[PDB]
Amino acid sequence: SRVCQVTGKRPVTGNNRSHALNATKRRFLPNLHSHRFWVESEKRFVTLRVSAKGMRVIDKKGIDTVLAELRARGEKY
Amino acid sequence: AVVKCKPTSPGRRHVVKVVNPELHKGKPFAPLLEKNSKSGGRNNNGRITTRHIGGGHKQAYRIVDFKRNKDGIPAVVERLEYDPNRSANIALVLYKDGERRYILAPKGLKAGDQIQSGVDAAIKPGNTLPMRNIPVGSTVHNVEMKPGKGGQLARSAGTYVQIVARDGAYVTLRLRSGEMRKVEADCRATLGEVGNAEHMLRVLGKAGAARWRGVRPTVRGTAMNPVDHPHGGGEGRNFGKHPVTPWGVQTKGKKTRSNKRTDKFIVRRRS
Amino acid sequence: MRHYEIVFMVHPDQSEQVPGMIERYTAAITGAEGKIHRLEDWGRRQLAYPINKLHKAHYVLMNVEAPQEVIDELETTFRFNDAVIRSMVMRTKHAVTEAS
Amino acid sequence: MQVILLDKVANLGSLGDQVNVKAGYARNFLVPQGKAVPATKKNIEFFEARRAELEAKLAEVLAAANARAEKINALETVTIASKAGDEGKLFGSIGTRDIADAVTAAGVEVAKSEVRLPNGVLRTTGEHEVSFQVHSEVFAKVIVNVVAE
RNA sequence: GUUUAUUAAAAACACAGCACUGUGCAAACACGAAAGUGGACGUAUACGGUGUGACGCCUGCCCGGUGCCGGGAGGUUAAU
Repeated sequence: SRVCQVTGKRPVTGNNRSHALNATKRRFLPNLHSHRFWVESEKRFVTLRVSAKGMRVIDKKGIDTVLAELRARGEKY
Repeated sequence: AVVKCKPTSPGRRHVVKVVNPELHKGKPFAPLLEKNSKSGGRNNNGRITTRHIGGGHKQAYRIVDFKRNKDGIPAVVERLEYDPNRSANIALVLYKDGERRYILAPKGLKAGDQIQSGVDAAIKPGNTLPMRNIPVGSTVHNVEMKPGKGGQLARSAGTYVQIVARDGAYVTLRLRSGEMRKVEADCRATLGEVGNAEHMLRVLGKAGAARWRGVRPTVRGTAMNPVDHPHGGGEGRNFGKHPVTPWGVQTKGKKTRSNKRTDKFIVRRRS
Repeated sequence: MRHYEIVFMVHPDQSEQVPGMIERYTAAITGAEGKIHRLEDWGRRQLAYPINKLHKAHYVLMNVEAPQEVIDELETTFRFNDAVIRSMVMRTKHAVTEAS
Repeated sequence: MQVILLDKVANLGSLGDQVNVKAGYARNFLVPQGKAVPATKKNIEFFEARRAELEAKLAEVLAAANARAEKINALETVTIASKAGDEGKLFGSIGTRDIADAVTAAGVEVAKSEVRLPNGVLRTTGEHEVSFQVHSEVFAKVIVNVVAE
């Protein structure tokens, strides 16, 4: 499904309020992208479907810390 | 030839049969046949998607060799067979090494003609070669889209593509409908026009030729209901609307060509 | 056999490859069992009008007695080649000699 | 970005600059090719004494070793004698694979990815100039002689 | 030939034929939040939609309104 691997983002539900305040249920979807990371601790390619906010988090942190968090949460990498 | 039948009964008057006397009357080569299960226009979900098809006579799939992966090997055309899933005839060809394959039969082909394949192929029709040894301005068919794909364009009865321009590694082709487009020069093509050019001349005579082929009768929009079609209704042959599809999309002029990926390849649109 | 007066033009950097084409064409002539009469290479000179640009093309006359099957094959080797531009084959008229 | 650089980038890299670049140039080009390391409070300490003092001169002598790898083949010519067509019109166009195999079998042992062809796939039979990317500044002048057979 | 099984078998529906329109293949269109399928293991002598309904004679005028297509000079134009 559309679950981010790092940040754990999932689609939620909201209202599509128009000018006449007509409540219509729609779905908020995250900006998920499947990017291929070069890992130096593993020296290989890791394909992750993550959000771009998660990409900024990985840009801040180290990639080994992110793989350690995925190992602690039991996710496959 | 093209023989018009005599009106021996109501139904045989408009039957115009395209009878090719050079076709082989017998069973085809059995290891090149596989099963072709009918679908009736239904997807994996079981609902109908492509309407107005279904029924008709059974057929088996013939494995026709598209890529022509053999290079530098002479080929002697054994016989000609009728492929029920196509509009033109196919050719059973015995190669030099003893491998029998189905290919697309061109126009100038009879039993006993010799063809070949590869980059050392000649300009004689029936040979399959890439688009960098062909003289610019001739007639080719079985046009590949990508190098190694097998061939997507110019494969129905009578359909041919004329080479117009050669811009480096690009080949600018004029298609049958008149749409100028560029392809890769490394793609392969088979020289000549595709045979059975009289196949358009069959007018099928009766409803039964539509029924046993797989063409189901089509219901007009005026004969339907307003819940069934956007048209219809009224107290006696009332149309009063604009021509649309049954799913609300406008027809009789609407450009739905929108992919934005192969627009670089297209040079001039269809006119 | 009939006398055939072949005239063809060649592009210059491919006119550097003319004598090999002459050897191939006279091998076809030897296969035709006819004798060659005019090996006079007219040469690279100026054109009168733009014929498929980079001017000053290469004129070659052949003028050989040949049958019809060999001249049909040798015309198909002409029309299916990017090297040979404007070849032509003419009548017999008791084939001819020097002072072109 | 606070990304410290390692390789001599031909625009802004001068072995130790902190020039601000976009994230797409660092994450997709600099990091997976080993060109630069993102510096956030610890890689600065890694580059301060362990990398700029020893490993920069190691990268310089590896560039000199690449120059020597260019200087392996003193002949700097390849005579291809493959099968050709009749009076020109070569049979098969030679890509980077056969050129790389001919240089590797006798001469420079550089890989296929550094081989560049300025004149296309070399359909014309004759003398051709082929340059190699053994170094970002010093280039090769290999004279390939395609010979018709 | 088919149709309102259980008041309407018909001039109704449908029909081969004819015309318009879209589509150069990962095609259009359709089912499906999506994957994936049908179309099609077909590909412009093919497929889908529309209008009419063998055959002979044919199909005249109008782009004012609406629908479709093209061109972006100019006016207006949200989100940032």
